[PDB]
Amino acid sequence: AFLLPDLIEIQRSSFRWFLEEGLIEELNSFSPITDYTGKLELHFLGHNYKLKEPKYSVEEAKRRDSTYAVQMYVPTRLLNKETGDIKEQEVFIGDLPLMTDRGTFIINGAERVIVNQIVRSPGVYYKSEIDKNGRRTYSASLIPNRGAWLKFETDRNDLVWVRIDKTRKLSAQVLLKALGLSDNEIFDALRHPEYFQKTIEKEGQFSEEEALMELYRKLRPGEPPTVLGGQQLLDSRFFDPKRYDLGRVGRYKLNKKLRLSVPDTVRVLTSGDILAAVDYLINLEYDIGSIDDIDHLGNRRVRSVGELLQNQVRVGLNRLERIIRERMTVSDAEVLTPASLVNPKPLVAAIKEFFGSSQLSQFMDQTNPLAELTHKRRLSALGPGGLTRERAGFAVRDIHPSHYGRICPIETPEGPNAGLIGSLATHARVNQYGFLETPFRPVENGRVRFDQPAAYMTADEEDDLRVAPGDIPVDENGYIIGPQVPVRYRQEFSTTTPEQVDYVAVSPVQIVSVATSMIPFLEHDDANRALMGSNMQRQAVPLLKPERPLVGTGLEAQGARDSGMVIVSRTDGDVVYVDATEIRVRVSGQLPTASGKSTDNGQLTSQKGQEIRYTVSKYQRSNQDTCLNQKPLVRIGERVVAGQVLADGSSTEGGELALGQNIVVAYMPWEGYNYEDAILISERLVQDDIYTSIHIEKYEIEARQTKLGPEEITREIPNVGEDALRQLDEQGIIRIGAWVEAGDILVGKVTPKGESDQPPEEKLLRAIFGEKARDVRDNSLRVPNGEKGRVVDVRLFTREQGDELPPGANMVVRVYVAQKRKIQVGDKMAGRHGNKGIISRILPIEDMPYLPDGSPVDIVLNPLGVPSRMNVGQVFECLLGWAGHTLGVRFKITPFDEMYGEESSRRIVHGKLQEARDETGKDWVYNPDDPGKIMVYDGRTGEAFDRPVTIGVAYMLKLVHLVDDKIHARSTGPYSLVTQQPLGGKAQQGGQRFGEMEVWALEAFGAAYTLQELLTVKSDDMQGRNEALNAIVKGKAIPRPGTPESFKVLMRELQSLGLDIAVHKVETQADGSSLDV
Amino acid sequence: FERAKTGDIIQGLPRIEELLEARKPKEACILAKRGGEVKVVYGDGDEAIAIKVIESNGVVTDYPLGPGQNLAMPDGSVVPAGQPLSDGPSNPHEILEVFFSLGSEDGVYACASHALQKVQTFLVNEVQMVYQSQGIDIADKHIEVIVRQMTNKVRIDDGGDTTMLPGELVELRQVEQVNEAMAITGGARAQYTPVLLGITKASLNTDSFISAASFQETTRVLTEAAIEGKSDWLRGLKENVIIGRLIPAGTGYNTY
Amino acid sequence: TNQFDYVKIGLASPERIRQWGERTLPNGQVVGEVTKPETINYRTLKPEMDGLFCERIFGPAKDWECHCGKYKRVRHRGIVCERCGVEVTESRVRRHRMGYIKLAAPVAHVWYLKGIPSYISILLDMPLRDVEQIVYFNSYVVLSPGNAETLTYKQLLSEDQWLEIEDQIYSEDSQLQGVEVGIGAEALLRLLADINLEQEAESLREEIGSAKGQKRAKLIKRLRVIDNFIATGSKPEWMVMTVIPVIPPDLRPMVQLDGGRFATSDLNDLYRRVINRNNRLARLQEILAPEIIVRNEKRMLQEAVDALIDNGRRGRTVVGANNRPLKSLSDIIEGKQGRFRQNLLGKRVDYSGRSVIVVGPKLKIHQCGLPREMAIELFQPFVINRLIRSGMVNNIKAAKKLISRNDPSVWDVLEEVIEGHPVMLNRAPTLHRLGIQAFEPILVEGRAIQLHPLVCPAFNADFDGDQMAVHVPLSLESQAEARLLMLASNNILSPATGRPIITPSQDMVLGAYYLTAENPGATKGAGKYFASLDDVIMAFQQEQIDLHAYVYVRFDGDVESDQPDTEPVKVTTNEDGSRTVLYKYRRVREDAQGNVISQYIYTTPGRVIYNKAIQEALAS
Repeated sequence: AFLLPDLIEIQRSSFRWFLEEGLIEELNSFSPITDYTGKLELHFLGHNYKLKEPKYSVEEAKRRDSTYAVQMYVPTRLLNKETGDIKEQEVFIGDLPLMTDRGTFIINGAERVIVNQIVRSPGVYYKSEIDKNGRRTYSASLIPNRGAWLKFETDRNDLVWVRIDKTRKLSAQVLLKALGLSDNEIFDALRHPEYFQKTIEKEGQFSEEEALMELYRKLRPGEPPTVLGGQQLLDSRFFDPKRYDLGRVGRYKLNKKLRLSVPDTVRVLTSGDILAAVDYLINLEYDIGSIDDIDHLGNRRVRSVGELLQNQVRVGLNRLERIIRERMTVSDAEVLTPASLVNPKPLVAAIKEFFGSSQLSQFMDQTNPLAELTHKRRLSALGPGGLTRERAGFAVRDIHPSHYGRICPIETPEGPNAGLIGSLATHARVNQYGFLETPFRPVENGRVRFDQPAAYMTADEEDDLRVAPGDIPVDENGYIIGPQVPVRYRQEFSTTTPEQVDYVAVSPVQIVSVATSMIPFLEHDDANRALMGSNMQRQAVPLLKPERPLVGTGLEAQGARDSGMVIVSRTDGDVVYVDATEIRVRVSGQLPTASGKSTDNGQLTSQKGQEIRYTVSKYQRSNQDTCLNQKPLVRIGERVVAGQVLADGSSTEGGELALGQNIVVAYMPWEGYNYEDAILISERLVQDDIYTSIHIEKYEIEARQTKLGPEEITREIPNVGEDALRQLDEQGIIRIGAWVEAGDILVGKVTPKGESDQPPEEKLLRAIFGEKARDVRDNSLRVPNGEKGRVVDVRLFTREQGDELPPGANMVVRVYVAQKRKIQVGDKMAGRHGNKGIISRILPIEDMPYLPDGSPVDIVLNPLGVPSRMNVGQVFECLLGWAGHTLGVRFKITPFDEMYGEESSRRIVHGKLQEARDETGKDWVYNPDDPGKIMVYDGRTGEAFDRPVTIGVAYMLKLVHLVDDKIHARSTGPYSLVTQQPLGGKAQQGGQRFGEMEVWALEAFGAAYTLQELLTVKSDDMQGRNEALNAIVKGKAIPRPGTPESFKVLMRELQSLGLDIAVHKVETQADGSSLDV
Repeated sequence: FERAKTGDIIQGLPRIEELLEARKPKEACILAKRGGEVKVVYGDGDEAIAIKVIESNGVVTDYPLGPGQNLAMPDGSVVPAGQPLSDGPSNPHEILEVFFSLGSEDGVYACASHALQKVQTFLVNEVQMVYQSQGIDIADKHIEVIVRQMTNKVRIDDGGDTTMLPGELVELRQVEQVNEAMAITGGARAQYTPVLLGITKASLNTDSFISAASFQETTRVLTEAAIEGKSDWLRGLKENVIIGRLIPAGTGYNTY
Repeated sequence: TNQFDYVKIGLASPERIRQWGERTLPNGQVVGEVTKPETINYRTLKPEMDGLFCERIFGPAKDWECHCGKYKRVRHRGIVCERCGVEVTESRVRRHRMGYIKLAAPVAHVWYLKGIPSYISILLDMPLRDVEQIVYFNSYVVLSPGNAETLTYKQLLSEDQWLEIEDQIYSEDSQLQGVEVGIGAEALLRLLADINLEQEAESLREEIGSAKGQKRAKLIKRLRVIDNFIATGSKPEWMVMTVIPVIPPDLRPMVQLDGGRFATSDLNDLYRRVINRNNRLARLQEILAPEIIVRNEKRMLQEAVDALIDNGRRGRTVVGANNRPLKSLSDIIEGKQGRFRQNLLGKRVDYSGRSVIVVGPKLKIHQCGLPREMAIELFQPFVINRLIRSGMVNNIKAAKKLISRNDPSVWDVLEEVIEGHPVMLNRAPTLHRLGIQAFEPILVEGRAIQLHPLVCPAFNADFDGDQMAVHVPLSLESQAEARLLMLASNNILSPATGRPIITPSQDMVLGAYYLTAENPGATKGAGKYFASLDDVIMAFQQEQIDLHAYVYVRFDGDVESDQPDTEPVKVTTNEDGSRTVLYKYRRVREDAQGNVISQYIYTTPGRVIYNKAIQEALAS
């Protein structure tokens, strides 16, 4: 049907935008500077970022671990108001990471993306409210884009105050700021200036005192005020465009809100506005008009790099400016070149930073294509400008019914962040103001003509109208059918009739988002469960060859396609040379590359063998250590058109998404294993290499001038022999491609250890061996434990090797090690319907109940389903699958199989089965009696049972966080600094923390020594620790503990704070009072 | 149009929560005396209004208001707060002093007591009921334990005798014990109205300052205690832990 | 344990503060004080010699090494360095020394001051913005002398007025009153220190009887402090202070970081600050700068100090390179993460291991899986011990090495070390005592923890990916009581309610159900007859009857049937003992026959299983 516009452009667009202009306009707005005395102009033709060009392949920049960027010149102009003379130059000022294929950026060689967030929009708003009785004040409030605010209200007088921040101010003269005659807001309001008139105290004191003491006796107190004062005060605060952006929006709303008339770019405000407000406030004291609800998606706005950036740049400037302001100005009239008077830096920071950190330069994560998408078109509420988790609570997390269509409600982390992080509906997108125009369909006489290329309007939910939910039994040829078609309307649903209706949704699955509108039979499940679903889907590792599932929602080919994890017919051509690393159908020069000569790009390699030499890349690490690669996939000599797709990303398959596989499942209660939240598995499962994935691995290490010296990298190290000085290069590195194991050496380096501190007993033991011992710690690098796996690579980094290292390091070495992994007991692994499950036993294949045809089934989940999960949806499709599994044919589908009085999905599926018999007559393919139930024997001995069990194929999926990702142990190890208690943090020998509630399970029990000791000897009596340890090594018990540390610490503090702690004993018959350490 | 506090889901913890701290936000025009007369509805009233209550063995009329969210109706054979007269949670405190208004004849103890429990009991149930609201089971035996813990502190008054300032909310024994002393060695009788200390007031700033400190007021109680030297032998548990040595039980209960 | 009984909370008088860092030496001349705010040197890294890390007053970071040098070994211990005055005493002597700063200006302890009751004020009977003014240099006070003339006691001269107090100068009549205009805490000092107070709690208590309906709350308060002070030895003046303790350095440790960069601690930072401010100020009075600087100054100092104690308390939260509020002394021992509540009730021990979890069928209850990988480390040592016992391993490093080699013993000895040796498991923080119990560690392969269904409810576990965590007990005694009283067997039932808590819960119920249900139409082996032996069983494997199939069974015992039938029905009055009588279940022989010679039960052949299964598990 429709056309899915590109679904990430969201941020393609933005950037381009900016780029295309989004900063010129700022820029040259900031172009005009000039001496401190108007006498020496410093303006520039800010209308060209004249940017020379990126230096690196992307690839490079990865390899160089550098920030793909650009850099960027501004021609400037003829300077000075003393003798008007140019000393013209241009300048670049900074490097700009000019985006990437995935519409994101990479920097420092890593890979990141900038989320886009969502905030309220400048303009004005009113909130009224009650007392404890019903005194129903109002308020008002203003927000620039940037700059302070202006607050108003009505405090049981009906008489009012121009508060500025929260309640900073409060003046009866709410509208007597910079206006004489008074009538301008006494009669020009033609309403109720202070309910018709005047405050009580409508005193009109504002002659020479105008803009004086108002901004002093109850502002900003404590100075001999000065009518200037007050003035130069306000006018700052609202007039230097310097600091008050309304925001195009700003206007744009206003006016709209108040059909003010001020178009005018009037990027900052007026008076007439102000009052205009105030009226409105009044008018509704009298109640003529509406308070405003910010929750309404419409009056709330989302913004992306384009400006996030941009403005952040602006501040870059200002800072810069100053520097210049003087450095340019104050000094003499010659030296001042349009060159050494400007410096990047501050910009280069600001951005270098912005990216380099915000909360928005998030890392990408490329687990798998759709984890991207959905992480680009994610949008967020938090962030600087936003909220915090705390400072915003709840009803600000809910489905304001305007989200409809615009924010998949199904979609959310949790943790606290529920609600704070939504993603984007499928079809949504945004208007240059940064509200989400929502595609729809114009139904005439309550009937969509379809022809309409949708209806890209309804940026806000208040189209206000008959709007139909894109799930309508629709008469062929337009007409709706039921005279009871619902509709939202003014945020309400409402029984409607087909005639008097306007708007239909383009589809019944738009409000949802990625991983949500994809559920095979969504329509049929709990929501939340489907929540989980989605997410799981994002976490499915990718596999050697993730197969396109069987029953899928149609909607995906695209999704893949726009990952940009695949490789797409750029243009056009009929393949020729395609080895497994590129498709020289490209730089070769024949029909591929040459209808890559049909029509022949602007600058690009317009005909020849073109750098349509796409490479294609094997096994690169991911933000999750997962590997990716795109085998040629296409044949040779054949015919492709742009947008087609050439080779496949990690886990996509026919050029379409493919997240996991599909295997035959049964539902029964296998004793113990599977008993509950447990899954069985045949052995063939991973025996066929299905479900095994890759993972690979960064390992770097580096050497560094101790002020003892260097420390190095030798082949040689003391104390070696096999797994040491064996699988080791001349610099003690490894050869590419070397098995390794769990303790062997990655790279060996030593250290200038020397001595200068030793126990006589060590000197002894020399003497006896009189070994003149060596002197060099030897921090080789060893594979830790529980790793395997070939080595892919190394990446040395020293003066010559890029020298990318901390100040004073010599070599840095990366090393990369990969790893197949089969499945194995212990792996979250779940379906597309919140089917969180863990492997428990694997059965050798010849024990599972197989099938009537003996085909051994192979998972076996628990039958009783759709409980709290309410995900009955998944049987539906199992079944289905199985149909297209026996029929051996994939089938797309869509949630909400409506236009059918009955379940529809229900008589499909049967139908298919049904007929599936007879195309093979296998018969047991389908049993109307006990639908899709089957007999089953069971391998172990050879019988079915009283109750036939359903059977289906089904698409499962295996999940990143893998057992090894969470395993730990610690006999003992490194402690803390200050507080010596073992160093528990996850990577490295950590330790289980026993918080109060945990101790509340110990002292709550009976004999609690343990408690005690646990509190100490395995965490603190320092000496206690040791010598226990010992004491067991001895072979006996352990000695009595002492007092833990952290006590002693507490002493200290407290003592360090005006105390006289006398912990102390009271001994002797003379009872003796002492004190202690 | 007035409308309901109906729905499908009601009270839950926070209900608990509250009465556990025994917060005092429960409107309750319960009088401090039993009566027994007619009290048509509002009291006397019924015509447009008069929310109001008994003086049966008495003559005074009395008459306190009430809202349109809580409406009362308990006529005749009325309550010595054998019910909170005016019928919305009387607040164990109001009920306690009411069970003290009615309970002030016996031994000031037994007035206290019979009240005192009276309420307690009360309290307990209350709680159950929430549990049964969910059916969730919690041995009343426990609850007991707490709530007793919750209320065994008097608040002194005219404490010129027991020294405890007239108003020095203190424990039940010591003061009453000191009362006995003066009671047999000359002196007044510091009032002992049995009061509840809620949840948080209970614990925290109490005997051992360490505890407290750790629980809360790490720096708040700290000041003070500091002003008092208030020694803290950490005798008991929660310290032994803080501190390492073991527990009032264990060998401390064996060797002991 | 037997080192002390009770603690003595209180205050640190300037002597006691200066008594936190004297470290007087045998050269005979005292130290402990720090004359520098900076940290380790730039060239080398050694601790200056009077800065935040001066060794000679905290201690030789390099065990027995006079910062000077000359001695680099325990041999030189009691003996110190002539030249440096370093106190040669290992290095653990640090982390405990303390040192302190003589203050160039007093600072009203933040704590007593902006406190909930502002005790200072409570005792000064002077609200904030008045006594708060006095610090902060912001007003003046008359002083007892200052107001001996027209001036009224505790009248805030602020400055203009104070200057007007300088106006109407003694060059005129009167003005013979005194001075001590309270511009700074130096005077708040002798406010406090002024007052006697034995009169309070008695002469003041004169009120307390009086003013029956008066404020009351005010007074009694003001008492109880006073009283208290006098009752303790607390002179309010001690509250303001004058000399400052200082944390043994390493707790403000500061540290070389691999990459060369360093790990500064906000402690030394707040500190050092106040140092400057101090010194400098001393140099300001030394240069006799005109007040208002020096004034200003103190003001500052003041609150440097302050923040140190407690950032963000009152003035503007300090924000350093941390690009955020710093971390004052208070707050590191406060909150959710104050020392108390997390390192102290909750420390973070070793000898542990976490993992995912999985049903452990085959493995019975009171057992646990255990991966091999983790089980080692948990048990590390114990095993090595056994090595040495078996003698196979000689030294330990021997072992160590061998342990990594996973010699047969590594997977042979171990598990002899292991059984018997309970272990404790827990699913995340668990208030409930039963939340964690004792368990027998059985080895197991993959990496999960096997886990029993019956215990699942207690811990309340999914198996959707939960995780648990293990610890292991050491003393032997601590083993005992694992066994003895947490051993997950023996605790069946909720401590919150006698109810059992082990309960076969799902499907296993419905096994049993389905076992024991009552399929209708049951024909195969229905109405059959049986007599003990588990006969009927056999018949069952020979399907002589159907799992669901009513059939008589000779059993002289008691039924319970549900749906009691006790009374007869249709007794069969025929001959000997033949009333012989039915029941909706039973069928029996009394009268002449005897008492119950017949005893066939109307029960399905499943239920018999069940009954059996209990039975035998139970007695025998």
